[PDB]
Amino acid sequence: PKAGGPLYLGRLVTTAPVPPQHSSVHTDPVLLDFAKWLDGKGARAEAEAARNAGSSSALGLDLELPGPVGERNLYTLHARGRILLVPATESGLYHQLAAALATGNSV
Amino acid sequence: APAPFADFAPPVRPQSTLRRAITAAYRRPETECLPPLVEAATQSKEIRDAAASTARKLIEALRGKHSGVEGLVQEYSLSSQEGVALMCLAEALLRIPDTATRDALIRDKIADGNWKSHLSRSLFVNAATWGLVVTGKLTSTVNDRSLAAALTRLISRCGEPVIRRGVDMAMRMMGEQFVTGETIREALKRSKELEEKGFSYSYDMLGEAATTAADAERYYRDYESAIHAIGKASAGRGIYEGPGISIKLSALHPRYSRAQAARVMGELLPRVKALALLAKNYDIGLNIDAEEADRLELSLDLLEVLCLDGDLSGWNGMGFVVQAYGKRCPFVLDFIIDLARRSGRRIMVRLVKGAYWDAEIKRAQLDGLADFPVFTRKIHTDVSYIACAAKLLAATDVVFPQFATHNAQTLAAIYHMAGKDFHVGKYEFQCLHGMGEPLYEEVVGRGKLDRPCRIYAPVGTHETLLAYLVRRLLENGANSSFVHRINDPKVSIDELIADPVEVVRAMPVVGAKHDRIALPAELFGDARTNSAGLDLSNEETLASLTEALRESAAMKWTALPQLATGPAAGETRTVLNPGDHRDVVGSVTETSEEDARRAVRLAADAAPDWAAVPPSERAACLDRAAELMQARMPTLLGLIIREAGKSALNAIAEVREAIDFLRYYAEQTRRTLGPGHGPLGPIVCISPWNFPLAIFTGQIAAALVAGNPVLAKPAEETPLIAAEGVRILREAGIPASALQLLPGDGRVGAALVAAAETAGVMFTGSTEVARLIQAQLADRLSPAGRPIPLIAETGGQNAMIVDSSALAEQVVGDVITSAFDSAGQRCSALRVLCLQEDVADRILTMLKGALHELHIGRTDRLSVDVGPVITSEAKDNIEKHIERMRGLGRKVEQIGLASETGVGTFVPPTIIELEKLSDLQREVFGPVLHVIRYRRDDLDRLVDDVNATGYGLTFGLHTRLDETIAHVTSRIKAGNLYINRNIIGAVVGVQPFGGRGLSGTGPKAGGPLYLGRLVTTAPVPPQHSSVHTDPVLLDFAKWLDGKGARAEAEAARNAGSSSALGLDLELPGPVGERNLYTLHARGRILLVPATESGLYHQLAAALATGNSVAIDAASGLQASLKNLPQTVGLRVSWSKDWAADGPFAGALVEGDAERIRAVNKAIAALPGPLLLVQAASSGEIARNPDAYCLNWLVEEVSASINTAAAGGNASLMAIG
Amino acid sequence: ELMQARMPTLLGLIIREAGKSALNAIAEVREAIDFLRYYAEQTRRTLGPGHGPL
Ligand SMILES: Cc1cc2nc3c(=O)[nH]c(=O)nc-3n(C[C@H](O)[C@H](O)[C@H](O)COP(=O)(O)OP(=O)(O)OC[C@H]3O[C@@H](n4cnc5c(N)ncnc54)[C@H](O)[C@@H]3O)c2cc1C
Ligand SMILES: NC(=O)c1ccc[n+]([C@@H]2O[C@H](COP(=O)([O-])OP(=O)(O)OC[C@H]3O[C@@H](n4cnc5c(N)ncnc54)[C@H](O)[C@@H]3O)[C@@H](O)[C@H]2O)c1
Ligand SMILES: OCc1ccc2occc2c1
Ligand SMILES: [Mg+2]
Repeated sequence: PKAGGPLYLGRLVTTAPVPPQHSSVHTDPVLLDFAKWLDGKGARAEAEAARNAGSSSALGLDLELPGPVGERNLYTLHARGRILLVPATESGLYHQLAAALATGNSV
Repeated sequence: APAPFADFAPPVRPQSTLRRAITAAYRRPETECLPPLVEAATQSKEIRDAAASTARKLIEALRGKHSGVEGLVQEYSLSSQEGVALMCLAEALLRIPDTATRDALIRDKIADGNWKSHLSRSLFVNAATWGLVVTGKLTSTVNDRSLAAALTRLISRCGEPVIRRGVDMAMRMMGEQFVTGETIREALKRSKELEEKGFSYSYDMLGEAATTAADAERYYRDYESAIHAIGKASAGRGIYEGPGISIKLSALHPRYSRAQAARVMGELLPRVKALALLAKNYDIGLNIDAEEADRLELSLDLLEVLCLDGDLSGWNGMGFVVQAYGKRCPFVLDFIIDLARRSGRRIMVRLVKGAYWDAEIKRAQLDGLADFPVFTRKIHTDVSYIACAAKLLAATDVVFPQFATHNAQTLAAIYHMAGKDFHVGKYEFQCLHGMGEPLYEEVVGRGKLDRPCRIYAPVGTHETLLAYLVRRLLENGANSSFVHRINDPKVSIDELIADPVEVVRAMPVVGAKHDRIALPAELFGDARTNSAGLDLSNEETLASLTEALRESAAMKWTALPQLATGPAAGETRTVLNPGDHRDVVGSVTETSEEDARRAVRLAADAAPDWAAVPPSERAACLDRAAELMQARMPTLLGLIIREAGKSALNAIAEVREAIDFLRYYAEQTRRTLGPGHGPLGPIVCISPWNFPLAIFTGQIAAALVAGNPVLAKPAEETPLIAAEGVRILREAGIPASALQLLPGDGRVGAALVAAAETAGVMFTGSTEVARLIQAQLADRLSPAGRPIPLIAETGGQNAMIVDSSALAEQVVGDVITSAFDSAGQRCSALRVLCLQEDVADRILTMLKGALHELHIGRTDRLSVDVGPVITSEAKDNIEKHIERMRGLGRKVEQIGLASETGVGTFVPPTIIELEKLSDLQREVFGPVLHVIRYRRDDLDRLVDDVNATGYGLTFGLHTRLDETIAHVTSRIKAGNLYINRNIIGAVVGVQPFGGRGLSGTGPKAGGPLYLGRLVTTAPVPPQHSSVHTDPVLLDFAKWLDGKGARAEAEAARNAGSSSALGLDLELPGPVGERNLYTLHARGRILLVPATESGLYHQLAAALATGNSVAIDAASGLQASLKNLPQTVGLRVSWSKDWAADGPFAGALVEGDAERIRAVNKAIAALPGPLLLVQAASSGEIARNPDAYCLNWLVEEVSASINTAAAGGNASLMAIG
Repeated sequence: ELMQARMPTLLGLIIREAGKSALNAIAEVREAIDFLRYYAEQTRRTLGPGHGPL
């Protein structure tokens, strides 16, 4: 994560905290479609994990940070891009997909 | 048969001189109200100095002793969101009744994270209220994801100790501060301490705004039980020393309104009398709280009867609030003082400033009224208060003044105005529990000012108190409020003790309106004049309207084929009132198909002369027509009421909409139309019966002002108001050759559509009829060899989604209005209510109770809520649907209809409980609400189900949760969205109206793209641009360059820039609402290319506007799109069977005239939505960069958000 | 606080050791100060017993 930013300290502990201001009201639509698909096949635990990931993801965060006058300093969270998924089990793959899709990524 | 309007709105009683003086001041200009108040409020210099010294002393004592939430936030270093989230968690934990169980959950489960796992209902449902508590700022909706993050963060950081502190704080605030007690017994026990110091109490059981008979009965029994408890505790102390009760009339009847005055006097009055009789027996005060401005005068009729009722004689405990923020206040006081003299009852008069200020501003703006019924500068209310106190203090022998205020300046002014002679019973002050005690502990008692204060003491559970806590917090928490300013270190005591009377006296214009609050007529500023409505709570208006309505029923209304050459002969028949077929409204002469064809030829011959009238002069005709319709509104109302089954309220809205269309299209013309925007030619305007003046006028006005002569074919059911609209337009200067009225049925419409000179068709009506028109036009090409433009605005299957965070009373009101207003005969009407499972039973019970309070009947009575359906055929069609549903086992709730409905065609408002949204097939255009339930996790599937009907007109969402708003509004596909409000009555230029799919081709009526469809070269609409470039368009442009298609790549880049996809505007409108207008992709566009270059141009146009495409595989052009970037490939499909690969949202066609005609026929044959087709030849694509117009490749979406839904207006908290 | 108070001395070292101009040495020390205070504040906003160190 970026130095001098709110995600940094969470990389230095074994369980990351929720950083200040770190949330988003947006839900990835592909995540939503994935959760419905999991629902349909009866993967109830995974569908719940998918919905939870969709909500806790901060993808789409778009903040203005306090700073000097005459400048607008913006901070935004986007998808990483394409995530390599190395699953072992079907449930693990569904959980990995949920995490990656909820954050806007392809896999 | 009863004479039309003979019983329209008779007053409860003849209006006395004193009552008439009240009504005359209702919306009196602010500059006229203030001078007499300044005069009445003037005091000597000695008194003003003494009052200032007293106020300073009170304020110094207040500031010298001035924290619970603030101390918690400080101790745990909480952010604002953490503080709010903590209080929401505490609120939820306090819903666990058993203390040991709650503490176990805290210690073992909550404190160790995973609070979400243990706590159907968002924890944050009331976060807007807690936000006000924590931050002092109101936010209408809740950022539940921010709060969830904050709660996780604070619990993980601080653990059980912070949860414990939050729970204890919330318990204290909700049990002891926001209320005196949870029950009347607890409240009475806690009142002893301050009663021993010289305070008294008035208890508020928090009932308000009954939605159902059962609600009203519950509030009644709560008041009755409280009176017993209060009277037992009073134990003979009497009405001044002892406690009393306060009631709200709105709690005691579900239809407490002027429109239902007869039910109010017959049903509500006896309930108040029974409570008053009990208060009399215990000799306690019973105060009638004051509510919205439109209930003031009605409440006076109850006060009059009660004070004159001999059964209540001997008791002086009847009390009544008057709101000094209201322009009628001094005249109301004159009436009350006189009533006290006549009755011999020493009426207890509570003078307040007023609690509904923001809402009164919004309401007056929405209703287009002349002025506000309240002041708009806070200092005006203060002067009004002091002036009214002077009037009350001169009448203490006949009334008991009660000065309710937390403002130490107001208090001091009155304390000195009242003078040194005091006895208990002369007057008192009042304050709110848990707010006013610090001030009044400097007042009550011989060691202070030795004046008594009555504490208004809310009593109720957490659920009850939270319902309207936002309104109560704004009373003392807005930037202009004394209690906010006392706590502001930047506000000096000198500022707080400023004398409002002398400040107002010295202003350059005494009583000027607030500069930042628009009068309703000025909502749109310089763009245009807002239409004006009528106040159906104003007795003067009701009396004048009664006469105008009766006069309108004595008119010999006719509709004739008004050809350019003059009225034509034809088959003549009467037009009957749908609510009573014995009431003949007028006569219509219908147009022969021969004369319809002749009218088109005359329009074609007249086209150059009308096109040559400059746009500004055409617009001036529309503006003159709007003035004429405004002046004629009362007469137009009467015709609409009788011809179309509309209530007076709905007819007012109908005429306002017509006026607004005229003025909006006039202004849009003045902004856009020039010599190069040539008219299409004769336009056939076919309109529906259900908005028989507004949509009729809108289509015609738009076509005319764009320079097209018009053939106006109104619905066969409602020709009279259409003929009057044409008469008005002709009087306004539209030449007879430019506007021909052709009454008759669908045959006249079809004959007009098929006429060779018809250059465009504007259709509003059913989807099925639009499909027939689409098929008719598919045969046709213009002389230039291009499709005849069709605007086809069609039906809806409109849903509202309600989650567990919505306020049931608000939902039910918006549902009852959206589903059953106009007997559901609005295209926007709510058809499918979707209730989250956890709240569905409660809301459904309330909805059914509200349904049964509707009055169905002939609409020439103000008390009628729901009129008839337009015809027996419509009635039969609706009833067949109801019986089909009933036959499938679905639960059906229906109002019982009165026998008087038998003379017309009525369908009772009906609620049908469905299992799945697929139980519905097509739009049922009647008063039939369907209800489905959904589990929260299935919300996204539900939105899919709503979209799956293929309709896309209006859509409503009731939620407080930002995550749900963002989710639902991003996934729903409808043209008009409404958040936390009803889904009907879209306003021109504010909610540009129209949908997608089976609901419309667009462009939206009342929006900025409309006129551009009615000319051959569309202008650039005002504000129509976007800085955003579609990224797939950009990828396609680079691909084209890589392929060597250099000119096409440049055209693609130009399309990317020219596209207005991503336009996102807020439109001016009333306060307390945000009205947004955005341009999105249409969806999947069918491309029918002929050449590779044509395909590249079509793809560029479609991609630049955000769309995907299905390309006709029969074009043989597959090899032209080899090696597309993946981003473009995702948007591209090839279609061999167009009907299999839809629905499409538009089409682009390349070819010669006969290829275009053939393709247009094949497109018209596709199932489902009418497609907006644009065609061009290969040569046109080469010559004209705008061969395909990007205006028609985007979809307009209007969203109207009620930002007052949380209970107040945050922006207006800064307006004082 | 110590880096702020000793900034003039730190500047001299940074100027001579790392080839920085005075303005860029000021920026260097300021950035160190800001990291210290920012991570301190972010810690006060977030870290609790369950966020164990690596
Ligand atoms: C015991 C008690 C009982 C009450 N009962 C009722 C009741 O039955 N019905 C009712 O409607 N109110 C009632 N009120 C009043 C209302 O709830 C507020 O408490 C009151 O209006 C606040 O006035 P103030 O002197 O306390 O505060 P101040 O801050 O001096 O005044 C605030 C008031 O100024 C007015 N105001 C604010 N901005 C503007 C503006 N831009 N233009 C014009 N006026 C403005 C509003 O009325 C606002 O509430 C009652 C108040 C008390 C104390
Ligand atoms: N999208 C909107 O803005 C909007 C607005 C109001 C009403 N509507 C829809 O209008 C419908 C109700 O109005 P209505 O009952 O008058 O609709 P309708 O389709 O019955 O009739 C509309 C008009 O088309 C005419 N007509 C009928 N058959 C025709 C034909 N074969 N060729 C040419 N014209 C023909 C009628 O005479 C009438 O003037 C509802 O479906 C409602 O949802 C849509
Ligand atoms: O908050 C005090 C209060 C008391 C009675 C009321 O009646 C209507 C609004 C209102 C406010
Ligand atoms: Mg019809």
